[PDB]
Amino acid sequence: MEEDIACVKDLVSKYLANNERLSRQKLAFLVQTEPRMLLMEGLKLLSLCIEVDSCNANGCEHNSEDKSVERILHDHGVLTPSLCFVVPDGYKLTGNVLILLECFVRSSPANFEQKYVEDFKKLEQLKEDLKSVDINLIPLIDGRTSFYNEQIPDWVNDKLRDTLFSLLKYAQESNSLFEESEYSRLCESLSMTESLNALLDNRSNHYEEVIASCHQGINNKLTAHEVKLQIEEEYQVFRNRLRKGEIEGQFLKVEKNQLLNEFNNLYADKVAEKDSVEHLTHQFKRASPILRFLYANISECQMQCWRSFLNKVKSMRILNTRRKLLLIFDALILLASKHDQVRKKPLRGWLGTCFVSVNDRLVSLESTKKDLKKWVERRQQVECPSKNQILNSIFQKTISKATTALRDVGISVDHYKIDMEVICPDGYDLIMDFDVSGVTPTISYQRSEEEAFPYIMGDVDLLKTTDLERLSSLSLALVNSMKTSSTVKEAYCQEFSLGETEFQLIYQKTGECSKCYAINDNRVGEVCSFYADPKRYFPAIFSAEVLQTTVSTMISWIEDCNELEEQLDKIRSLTKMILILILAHPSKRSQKLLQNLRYFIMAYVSDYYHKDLIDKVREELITDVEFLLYRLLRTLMGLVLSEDVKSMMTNRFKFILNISYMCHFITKETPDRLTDQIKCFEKFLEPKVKFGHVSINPADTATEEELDDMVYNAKKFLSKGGCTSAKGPSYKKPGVSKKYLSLLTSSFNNGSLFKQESPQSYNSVGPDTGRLKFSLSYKEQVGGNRELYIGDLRTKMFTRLIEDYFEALSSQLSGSCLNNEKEFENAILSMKLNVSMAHVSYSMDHSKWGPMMCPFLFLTVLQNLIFLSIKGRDYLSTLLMWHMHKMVEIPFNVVSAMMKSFIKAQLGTKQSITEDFFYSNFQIGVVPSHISSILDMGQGILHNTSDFYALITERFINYAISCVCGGTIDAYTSSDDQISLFDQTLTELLHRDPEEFRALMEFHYYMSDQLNKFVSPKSVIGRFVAEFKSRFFVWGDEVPLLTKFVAAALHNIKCKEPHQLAETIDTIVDQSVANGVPVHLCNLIQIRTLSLLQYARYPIDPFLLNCETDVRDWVDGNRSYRIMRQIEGLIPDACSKIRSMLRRLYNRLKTGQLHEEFTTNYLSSEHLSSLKNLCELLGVEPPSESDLEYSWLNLAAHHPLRMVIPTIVKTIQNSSIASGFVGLCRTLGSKCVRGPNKENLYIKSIQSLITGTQGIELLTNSIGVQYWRVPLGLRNKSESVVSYFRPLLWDYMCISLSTAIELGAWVLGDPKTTNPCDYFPLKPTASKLLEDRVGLNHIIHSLRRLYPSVFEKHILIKFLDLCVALDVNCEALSLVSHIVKWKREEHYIVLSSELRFSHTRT
Amino acid sequence: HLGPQFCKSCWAENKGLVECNNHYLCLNCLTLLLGVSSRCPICKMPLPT
RNA sequence: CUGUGCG
Ligand SMILES: [Mn+2]
Ligand SMILES: [Zn+2]
Ligand SMILES: [Zn+2]
Repeated sequence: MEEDIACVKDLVSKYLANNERLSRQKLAFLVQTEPRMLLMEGLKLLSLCIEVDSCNANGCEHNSEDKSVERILHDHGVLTPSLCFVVPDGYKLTGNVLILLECFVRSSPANFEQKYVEDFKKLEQLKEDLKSVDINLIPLIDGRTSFYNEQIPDWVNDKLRDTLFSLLKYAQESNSLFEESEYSRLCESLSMTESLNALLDNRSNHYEEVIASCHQGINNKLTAHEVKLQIEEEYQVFRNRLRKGEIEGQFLKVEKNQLLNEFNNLYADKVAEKDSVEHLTHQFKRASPILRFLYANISECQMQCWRSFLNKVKSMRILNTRRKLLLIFDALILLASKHDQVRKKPLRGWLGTCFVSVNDRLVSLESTKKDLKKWVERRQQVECPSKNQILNSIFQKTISKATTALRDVGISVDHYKIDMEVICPDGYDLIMDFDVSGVTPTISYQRSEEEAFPYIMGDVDLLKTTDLERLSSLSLALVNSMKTSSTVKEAYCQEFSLGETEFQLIYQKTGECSKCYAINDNRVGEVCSFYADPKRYFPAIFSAEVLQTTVSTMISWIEDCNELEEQLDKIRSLTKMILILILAHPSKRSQKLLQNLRYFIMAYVSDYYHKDLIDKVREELITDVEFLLYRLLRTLMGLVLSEDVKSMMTNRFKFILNISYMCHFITKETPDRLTDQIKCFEKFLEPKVKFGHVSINPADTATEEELDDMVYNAKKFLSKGGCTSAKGPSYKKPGVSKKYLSLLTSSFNNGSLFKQESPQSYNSVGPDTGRLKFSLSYKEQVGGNRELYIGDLRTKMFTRLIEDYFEALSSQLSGSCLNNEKEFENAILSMKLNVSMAHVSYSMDHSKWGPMMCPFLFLTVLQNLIFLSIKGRDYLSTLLMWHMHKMVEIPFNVVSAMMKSFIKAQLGTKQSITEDFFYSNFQIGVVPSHISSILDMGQGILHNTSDFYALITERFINYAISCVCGGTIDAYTSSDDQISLFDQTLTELLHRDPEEFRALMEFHYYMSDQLNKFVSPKSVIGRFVAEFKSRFFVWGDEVPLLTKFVAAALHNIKCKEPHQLAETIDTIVDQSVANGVPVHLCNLIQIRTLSLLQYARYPIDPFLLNCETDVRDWVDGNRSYRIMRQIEGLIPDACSKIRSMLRRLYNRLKTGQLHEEFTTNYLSSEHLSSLKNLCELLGVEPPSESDLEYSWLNLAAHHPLRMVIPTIVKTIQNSSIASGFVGLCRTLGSKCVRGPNKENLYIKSIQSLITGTQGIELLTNSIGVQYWRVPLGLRNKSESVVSYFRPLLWDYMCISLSTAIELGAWVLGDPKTTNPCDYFPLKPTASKLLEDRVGLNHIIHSLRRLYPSVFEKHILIKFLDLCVALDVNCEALSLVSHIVKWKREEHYIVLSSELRFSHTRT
Repeated sequence: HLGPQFCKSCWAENKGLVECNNHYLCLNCLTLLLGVSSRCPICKMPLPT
């Protein structure tokens, strides 16, 4: 028995590291003889090794005396009140800065994350407690997934673990101590652990009761003939009660005249009648302040240089006199303005008794003069300076300090063109004699009628881009207002020079919240005033041409109509008015109205629509501008969809569908988060209060009354009285009938449809730790926000088990396409085939798929299936049972707003349902904190099981329709929306018997309602157009949906590294070109992105974006190919030679002499030499000295930009939009580039160091590609700024070679350059060498074979070694990113005319 | 038999239809589309007359 | 302990 003890003592005596505290614990360990205490002391030794390793790795003092936070605060003399008692692992004191360390080890990921989040929570609580006593603390957590350390070797530690396990083979320790619970916990902590059925199953009678509830009344073992008989008799009864009138019909035949007359009569009580386009243009150009500003007919710089210079040195805090420093800055800017105005220049940064000082704030001249006089007087009270020498001296002092602060960072102050002569000896007098006497700037909240406007409201024709230009300037002014710091007139001000004038957007409030802006002008004072939200005016910031071009394309779609030619100009005016209205007034209601327009036009070109379609399309409009948008939409539909058009309905339908998808131009964010959160809670709760199960405070240890209510509601959910009842079916009511559920399960069974933290025990409610507590959040969408049920890691694993089970079940079938791309492509092909043959297509959406579904419904449909080949299914059943008894945390903001409203109502009005709920709960004392209910399928947490249920139910419903009529119905679902493709028989039935067809569709609706499949009013039964997964098909072709992609491109601008931003925009533009968007509009989108980057003063590189593409580089070209085309356009001479040598190399590599084995080594030497070496090895003429010095400024040469070593080893490790642009402009303006000495500097310093060289030239091609030609004489000579430069020909060769390896050898060929309604669905023809199975393919083997150290740190023959070699050393792009980070695009639907204007190459 | 028997520009006409190179049009549509150009706005080829 | 960048 003691043999293993003695041997392991020998091993831990020989292999242990030499330490002094470890020796003390050792001498305390070797003296004991009891085996249990040996186990305890061994685990203590391991824990102490872990602790001291963490402490010496983090540089903190080890806390071995179990000293809590109060002890550390008392040993230093800081008296604190009763706070939380927390004992950390280590503490580090540096003045008022404490560093706290807590370490732990966990084997399971769920327990690891549980301990991580509880440690995070307690650390934040301790931080909040320590800020109340004014002590700064920083958290640190050390969670170790393994038991390794740096004192005992690995294999001897494993032997120690094995001998401890072998000493647990005995039973004396088991009956002496270590009770079953603690023994199991210890054995699991020592073990190395998809179902985990080794749980203490103590499911009470409640499980069996709920299971019996899923069985009683349901047969699930009927015959394939008996089910058909029941379905036929039920259809007979339903059709009888429908022809009588006892069952209301839901589907109306589409009358285009009546549909338009119903749409025009929308908001009849608030909109007068039909309006002409002329009256609309009249009321539009003067509708709202932002729209009055547009169409208004409104007709060096020493002050600006000084203002910029002082704005640069205001953040470095050159003096601890914030107010006095601001005063000195105002005085300097006044001096600069006077020196500017005396020479020749007019007032530029002036507005009248108010000037734009540093920190973009308006400062009044009178207050400035008064404060400066007071300051200089007080300084003269102490003592001679004649009231002017003191000011001159203090100005010299501050300017010297600022120049020294700009010198050590390398700004080279002479870069600002300061011209420091404004500091005159008579500075104080020159300031005191300053008198402008201009117009007073104000804001004027709650302004008056348009007649109080300074300029002429409305002169700009809606054919020029001047309105879009003004909108862009104003939007950029708002987004720049978003970034004011507001330290300490008080109003701040941004400036946007439009034409011959410089307007100023004034605002007093700071931050990205919705505030009140005032557009002012120096010549007329305040021009406009409007309460706007700045974080919503992004998508028009620089898209002055993008929007004009998308409007032009949408108009050219219907231009050759020969019946709109008399109204084409009016249609163009209406389109541009709608666009400028949704861009100058981004409101959620306008977005919802445009989505409802989408649904309306989808139901307009069909045969049958839902009777409640117009009820869903009509959404409440406020602000009198959304009514203007509705009137514009009504007029546009009256012109495009007039009675007398009847020509190219496809083009007009596509045009109006894009007019509807214009809603994406409005940002998908929330206007105010509290109201939309309350709305999401309403959407989540109202079905529950309408059903009758709203049990609050679930009381995790479930009470008998709660379970009784749960099973009663489970039995109520299965009643769903069908058409055989007295009153009839109650549509849109949550619940599934026993009859139809039994029919579904029976037809599926026979071959007719398919033919201290770990949980120890678990019951019918939860695993003894939590009944799946979820948190309710809202997800930003364009029309209306979606729900999100976010759960902890354990609930995540349980839902993942359920979803994997049901995803396997669905994959065993072949109907559903939600996470199966092959099935989605088959669905798209079948949809094209069914639409091209003009077969009836039923585009169904299911209203309230989340709130009305039920985990109990899935449990019941599971308990009744057989699944002929019990463990595995019992675990799935108890998981769904847990999902039934699920808690959802009401958001604290929602409950806080409800409590505030309750207080306001009890102290101080047709309250809503949720309001009455909260009030009735508050009046009895209970606060609603969690809402346990049965009628809630999580929006996403049960996506796979919901998809499987939708699949089997739609299969059963189509089988029923086919057995009762005689026509097959293909179905393809996405768990929320589906499409049913009817065969020739049902189409001929509609053509010959519309009443029987509408009766069949009413039976389909009623049968879907007999399950939890309420068919939404957005559903459309049309034999021409078909919608599925936001894919619209007209006649076998596809709707481009141009505006959707254009808005997605103008919106997605993140605050990440600029090259990643460029990659993202390039992928979006690739999708845009793929679906419908022409090449010119995408070139303009890329130019807009480059302009966004140029505004951040970023040195645009050739490896950013190609804005001269010709629809040849998107269809069959990677991003590397587009950048190569750009570089070819840059240097048309050297790139020719490089392409020649690369063609010869590819020829000699693919089918020639072995070169790949040593090319990997050749790509690691100096590029300048290797170029000529390769050209001589191949015999081709090498590039000349002039055509080889071309280089590009790579800011991320030594280290990447710190947007607050190769990069490929980092991409495999896997706020708002306007705030993203603000952060991008702030980071690219601050110290973002890193140096070789691990020091940060500004980009301005790098431009200065470049200008501090006589070699570089800075020659841009046409749009600022900004490629340099630094000579070879100074190339990396004495560690100059040239280290940031990277040779351009070397990178071009790398990119061209990698592209040749990717997509054919035609790329090396010399480029021989050679009605907007035709498309060509072609494919990306490319014999790729990067098979799509490359997720973790042999690339990792090559990484480990060439970079072993890089394979160890930050990590964890085939023609692929070159692909990994051409990016680890040739740091230009990733060159492998569309296979592991992005995804490739196929089936390019591009314009055929733009294919003939393309370039070609051998 | 080339696809369905409808006026590709109307979506409504099913009687008295003329045949294009690969689909059908209506008489009203044929007289209305011949006023802009001879090329078919659908299949991009001259319309028969 | 922050950006001054649209004619
Ligand atoms: Mn759909
Ligand atoms: Zn026609
Ligand atoms: Zn044709």
